[PDB]
Amino acid sequence: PFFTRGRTMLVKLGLEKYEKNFKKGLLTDPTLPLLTDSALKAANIPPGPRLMILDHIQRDPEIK
Ligand SMILES: [Cl-]
Repeated sequence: PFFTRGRTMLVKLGLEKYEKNFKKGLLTDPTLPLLTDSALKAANIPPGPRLMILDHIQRDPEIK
């Protein structure tokens, strides 16, 4: 599976520690535009980082 775009976002946000969480929950690159707070919660990502991720998806034009 492709996790490279998700990695790029996390590095940009200083949240690379959650690469594992994405891989574990199968939050592959095609899921990036679809990410929800519930999905990230199921991936064991704490509240703060959830906000930064969901805000990045809403703003980055390179997120399909
Ligand atoms: Cl929580």
